[PDB]
Amino acid sequence: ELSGQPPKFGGSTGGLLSKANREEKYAITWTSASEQVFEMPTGGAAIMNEGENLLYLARKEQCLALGTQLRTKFKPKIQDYKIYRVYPSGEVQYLHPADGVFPEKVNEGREAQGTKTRRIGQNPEPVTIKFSGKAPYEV
Amino acid sequence: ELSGQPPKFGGSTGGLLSKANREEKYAITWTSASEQVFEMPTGGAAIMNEGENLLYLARKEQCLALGTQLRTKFKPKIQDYKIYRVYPSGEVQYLHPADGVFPEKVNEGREAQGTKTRRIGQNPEPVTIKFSGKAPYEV
Amino acid sequence: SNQVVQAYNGDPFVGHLSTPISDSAFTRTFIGNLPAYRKGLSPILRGLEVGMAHGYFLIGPWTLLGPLRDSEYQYIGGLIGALALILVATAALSSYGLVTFQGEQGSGDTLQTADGWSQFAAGFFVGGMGGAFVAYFLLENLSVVDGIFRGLFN
Amino acid sequence: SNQVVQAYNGDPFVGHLSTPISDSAFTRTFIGNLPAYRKGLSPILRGLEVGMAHGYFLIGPWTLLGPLRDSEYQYIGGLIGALALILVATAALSSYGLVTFQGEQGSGDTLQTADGWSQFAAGFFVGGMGGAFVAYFLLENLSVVDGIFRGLFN
Amino acid sequence: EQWIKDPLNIRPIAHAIWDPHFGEGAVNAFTQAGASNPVNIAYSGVYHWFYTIGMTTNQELYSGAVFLLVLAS
Amino acid sequence: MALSDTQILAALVVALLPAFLAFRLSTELYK
Amino acid sequence: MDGSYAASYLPWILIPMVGWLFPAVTMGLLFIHIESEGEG
Amino acid sequence: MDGSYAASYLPWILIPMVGWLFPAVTMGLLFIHIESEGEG
Amino acid sequence: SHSVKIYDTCIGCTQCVRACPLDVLEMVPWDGCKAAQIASSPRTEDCVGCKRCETACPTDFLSIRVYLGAETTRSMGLAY
Ligand code: CLA
Ligand code: CLA
Ligand code: CLA
Ligand code: CLA
Ligand code: CLA
Ligand code: CLA
Ligand code: CLA
Ligand code: CLA
Ligand code: CLA
Ligand SMILES: CC1=C(/C=C/C(C)=C/C=C/C(C)=C/C=C/C=C(C)/C=C/C=C(C)/C=C/C2=C(C)CCCC2(C)C)C(C)(C)CCC1
Ligand code: SF4
Ligand SMILES: [Ca+2]
Ligand SMILES: [Ca+2]
Repeated sequence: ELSGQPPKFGGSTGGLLSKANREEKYAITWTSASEQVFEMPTGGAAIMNEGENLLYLARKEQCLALGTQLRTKFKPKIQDYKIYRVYPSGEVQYLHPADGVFPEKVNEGREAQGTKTRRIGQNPEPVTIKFSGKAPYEV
Repeated sequence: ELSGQPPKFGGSTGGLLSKANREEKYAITWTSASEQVFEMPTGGAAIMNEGENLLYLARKEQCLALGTQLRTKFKPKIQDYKIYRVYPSGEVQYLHPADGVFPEKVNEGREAQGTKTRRIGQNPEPVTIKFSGKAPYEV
Repeated sequence: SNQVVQAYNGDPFVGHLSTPISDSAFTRTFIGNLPAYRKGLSPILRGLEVGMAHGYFLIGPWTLLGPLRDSEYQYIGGLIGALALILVATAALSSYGLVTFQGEQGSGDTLQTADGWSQFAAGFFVGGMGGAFVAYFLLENLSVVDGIFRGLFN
Repeated sequence: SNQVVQAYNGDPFVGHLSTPISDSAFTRTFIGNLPAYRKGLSPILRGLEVGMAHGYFLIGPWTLLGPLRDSEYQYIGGLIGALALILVATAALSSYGLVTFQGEQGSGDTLQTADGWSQFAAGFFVGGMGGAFVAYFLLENLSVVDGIFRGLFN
Repeated sequence: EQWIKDPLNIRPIAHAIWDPHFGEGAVNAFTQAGASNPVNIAYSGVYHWFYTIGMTTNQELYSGAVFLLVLAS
Repeated sequence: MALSDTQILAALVVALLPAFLAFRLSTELYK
Repeated sequence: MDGSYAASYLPWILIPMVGWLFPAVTMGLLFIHIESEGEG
Repeated sequence: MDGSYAASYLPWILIPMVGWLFPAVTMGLLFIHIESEGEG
Repeated sequence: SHSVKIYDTCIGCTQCVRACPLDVLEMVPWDGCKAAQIASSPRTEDCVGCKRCETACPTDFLSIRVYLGAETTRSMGLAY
């Protein structure tokens, strides 16, 4: 299961809506050396506990903005946060960083997806692929 | 289970109400040497069978008044009646006489409950036990 | 034998008697086919039939004996009294249902649940004010009903 | 402590706040005992109570401000406007219920099923036109209601 | 104020009656002490107490009633 | 002179305030 | 019944409100409360 | 229709009772009875 | 339920137990009196509060005392 103490927060109107219990929510866990104040991505300030911290947010982008704040706005840089997607059935899917290494650094075992062996200007004409249901960049 | 023939009775309005099938009823069983007429505690006369007799009543006091009549108003004194409490779940709890001996006679193995090691006049003052929730006789 | 007074449902120790008033065949087939006891009825239909009968008859006492009986608005006053009494009765029925079926719901009578008693109270409301207005509409155009029954228009 | 503003149901990350407007004891005991939320209610009773209140108050705006307000048929025009608005509202309620509960039916609220919402819409219809007609019948014989409240007939 | 003008032959008035049970006879009988509506005649000494303390107008009584409302608040 | 209709309605609007305060006090005394 | 005093429609509306609506509402709420099998 | 005889309101009430209420009630009870799948 | 207490002036005459119509009291062995028995009340949940046992008690300022307390269906003697 997901472990960590929730950061102490007074509550806000910017948090979870019915999409969290209906479709999906997201979780971010991080270890903290001390007790200091961070900015909620839903507006306001929260206090993160010493040790493990588990925060529930509405979008993946909110978790990643929090992770960017953790890496960039703290003098001991918190570089070990994990972002998960949580489904209402209870299944937790690990998202970020997917291979244990931040994606700006290369890692072996990463497969090239979305890569094109042609240049941007050598995509074929749309008139060559009419009534096929596929765009010039998908062929 | 509870065994015995029901005493033959024409029926009366004084018998069981919805408390019998809702909360509890009571049963009295007794062995009879002959067929003779007794007085119902709910008004009227019934005839008790030869052998085992099982009667259902509303209150424990009605069963015990019947048992007092059985011990005192018959020339062969019926001294072997058992009074039970019957729950609508079906569980039958034996009540009287609890240890097999009538309570006016002493029996070993009976524990003294409700007994006070002080006299009636040496109960403490109520003012000594204010805001405690307990009466002078409960301490 | 010839004795018409027996034990109620064969148990002489239940406090009731099988009498020609309480347990005759007419009594069972009449009471058990009243809307409150009729088998297979949805509780809204039970309440509807009960309300129609009750609201229809409750028009009468204030219509003939109320304080407006000697005015030109006699049927009006009878109707307003019947409607207000049906409103109080419906409020009492719904409050009884809210109080009585707080806890667990039985698997027996659908009427004796919170859901069923609320359905019954809704039916009782609709029937009560319907019966009150249909009896008022008969009484306010009583001249037309009289002419219909005497063939005066035809 | 003394802070009356708390997290909503003890979760500070759900986007709501426990406020004296949102989560006071009066708020819970009032909103949760409104017919739409009252525990144990059949959905037809919920719809009936909601419709009675709504149809009763919807008489007023066209009665006092509509285009027939300066004619001899002012209460008539108010009633026809209220009845037509209740008809449109019932059609909207039933179409919402048909759209929303197409698929699987939940095991929670009986109201939030196709069956329950159809029951609620039926109750809303019956209550809306009942409340509209009872407010019209009070307004059209307002002289009688005034004489009743002043004891003029008695 | 009518009792202020003649506090020896005018009956003080406690409050007005609004009872829909009244008939015409009781309406005429309780239309007393110069009123145009059915009223009760006060017997608590209330008019004499507010005359002895210098109050002479209904507006002062209304202002004091609003004052006791906010004091109770 | 007699009071006005607006005076009476303003007094009732004022009386709404001790009504709410009495509700608050009775609710607080209940617990 | 009538009144020469200001806002004479107010007894007309408030005598049934204090005589019927307020006590029926109060006894209904109190009857629901005193039979509540909530916790004890 | 009218009558000079005593209690002329009685045909007024009883002709619809014997023509409508009694036969509708009788055929309703008989229709419920003759389709009763009780025992046989 | 009502409370039935037995104090140490009990002389074991068993009259309170015989007088009790709801089988509240028994007699247990004892040593404080010549009869060597003291009354006991194990079944006070069946006590109705009739105080027949108090009426039967011969010790001056009775050795058995019934105190009416919490009221139940059994204690109010209800057949319904
Ligand atoms: C305080 C006691 C009291 C008083 C004063 C009244 C007073 C009244 N009752 Mg009433 N009633 C009472 C107690 C009382 N009731 C009780 C305890 C019951 C039993 C629950 C009833 C049941 C009852 C019924 C069932 C009816 C009355 C009716 C009446 C009115 C008849 C007088 C009149 O104008 O004739 C006017 C008479 C008529 C308009 C009758 C016309 C014929 C009707 C429609 C029946 C025809 C039968 C026919 C088959 C229907 C066809 C439909 C379908 C089945 C085919 C009058 C206002 C009648 C009424 O209110 O009519 C609106 C009526 O039908 N009473
Ligand atoms: C502002 C909220 C509100 C409004 C407009 C209504 C309106 C209505 N309710 Mg209602 N009710 C409410 C809140 C409300 N209720 C709450 C919170 C409860 C839970 C206790 C109830 C419980 C309740 C019951 C049990 C019943 C109604 C019924 C009714 C209708 C009859 C008219 C009436 O009661 O007088 C107009 C009402 C008001 C001006 C204010 C009412 C607000 C208080 C809280 C209601 C108190 C409950 C009380 C027992 C019901 C009143 C009975 C009535 C004779 C006075 C009417 C549409 C009856 C009905 O026909 O429903 C289908 C009925 O059987 N209500
Ligand atoms: C555009 C805004 C607007 C307008 C113009 C109106 C206009 C009107 N409203 Mg209305 N109203 C509005 C918005 C509006 N409303 C809103 C937003 C609400 C809240 C949801 C209400 C709620 C409301 C209620 C609850 C009532 C009105 C009433 C009225 C009418 C009063 C004028 C009149 O002739 O007195 C005539 C006055 C009466 C006939 C009142 C007589 C006394 C009644 C019956 C209450 C008595 C209480 C008593 C306890 C009931 C006994 C039954 C039982 C509980 C024992 C008038 C047509 C009244 C009405 O339509 O009466 C039919 C009425 O009772 N309004
Ligand atoms: C010939 C068929 C027929 C007839 C006579 C009716 C008649 C009626 N419908 Mg209806 N309906 C129909 C088919 C029909 N419907 C179909 C096929 C649907 C499925 C889409 C619906 C869905 C529907 C809803 C969701 C509701 C009604 C309602 C009503 C009643 C209000 C009056 C009305 O709608 O205007 C008279 C109607 C006609 C002259 C023709 C209607 C035929 C079309 C197909 C209906 C279109 C659906 C539309 C959303 C509902 C109309 C709303 C209205 C304001 C115009 C009325 C008895 C309302 C009601 O009170 O029900 C209890 C309501 O809530 N209807
Ligand atoms: C059928 C008998 C009857 C009835 C019902 C009434 C009814 C009424 N009369 Mg009345 N009257 C009658 C016969 C009757 N009269 C007769 C025969 C006479 C002689 C001619 C009079 C002479 C008379 C006068 C002179 C006056 C009235 C007034 C009144 C009204 C008082 C209403 C009020 O202030 O609030 C409702 C009632 C009370 C607040 C009284 C409270 C008493 C109860 C027992 C308190 C209960 C509290 C308790 C804790 C319960 C819980 C609370 C509850 C909400 C749950 C009311 C409409 C007065 C009026 O017009 O009002 C302005 C007035 O001044 N009447
Ligand atoms: C506690 C003092 C008190 C008493 C005994 C009365 C008594 C009366 N008032 Mg009244 N009133 C009072 C205070 C009081 N008033 C105040 C302070 C105001 C606001 C300025 C009003 C405004 C008022 C109006 C507008 C009307 C009455 C009317 C009436 C009569 C009928 C009842 C009614 O409809 O009340 C209605 C009362 C209100 C809507 C206002 C609420 C009253 C106060 C604020 C609540 C007091 C609660 C109490 C102290 C709590 C303890 C009660 C106790 C049982 C535990 C009756 C003689 C009616 C009348 O004149 O009939 C002829 C009427 O139309 N009163
Ligand atoms: C103190 C308050 C009070 C008041 C103001 C009244 C007032 C009245 N009583 Mg009454 N009464 C009372 C207490 C009271 N009573 C008590 C305490 C008792 C004895 C214990 C009685 C016993 C009594 C009897 C025995 C009778 C009356 C009757 C009457 C009415 C005579 C006129 C009439 O026909 O009304 C007709 C009007 C109504 C009955 C109520 C009208 C209410 C509205 C207009 C209808 C509903 C409107 C709507 C659906 C709800 C609005 C919702 C929202 C806006 C609130 C009159 C309105 C007579 C009666 O009821 O005649 C029918 C009658 O026979 N009284
Ligand atoms: C069997 C003989 C018989 C016949 C053929 C009729 C025929 C008629 N009666 Mg009549 N009547 C009879 C006996 C009979 N009556 C008796 C014994 C009494 C009591 C003294 C009455 C009292 C009576 C009244 C008060 C009225 C009529 C009226 C009428 C006419 C319309 C029907 C109606 O409303 O009945 C209503 C009849 C009753 C309410 C009384 C019940 C009739 C008897 C007791 C039942 C007989 C049942 C039968 C023998 C069983 C076998 C039937 C067969 C099909 C198997 C009709 C001409 C009405 C009239 O005059 O219209 C102009 C009318 O108002 N009758
Ligand atoms: C022998 C009994 C009998 C009687 C008394 C009547 C009487 C009548 N028939 Mg008729 N008819 C009969 C047998 C009878 N028919 C048979 C055997 C046939 C052919 C097989 C016909 C075929 C026939 C046709 C084709 C027509 C009539 C019509 C009429 C009515 C003409 C006036 C009118 O408009 O009524 C209006 C009144 C009613 C239809 C019934 C009124 C009943 C009350 C007032 C309404 C309900 C009240 C309430 C909700 C229920 C009360 C409950 C409780 C008290 C019982 C008249 C009342 C005409 C008609 O129905 O016009 C509308 C018509 O077109 N008749
Ligand atoms: C101020 C206030 C409030 C509000 C309230 C309200 C808003 C009210 C309203 C009221 C209303 C809104 C009322 C209503 C009522 C209604 C009714 C009462 C109805 C009735 C109906 C009827 C009666 C019907 C019937 C019928 C039918 C069904 C059919 C046949 C015929 C008839 C039509 C009769 C609150 C509490 C929140 C808070 C505090 C303050
Ligand atoms: S009070 Fe009555 S029931 Fe209780 S112990 Fe004494 S005699 Fe028995
Ligand atoms: Ca116009
Ligand atoms: Ca009159």
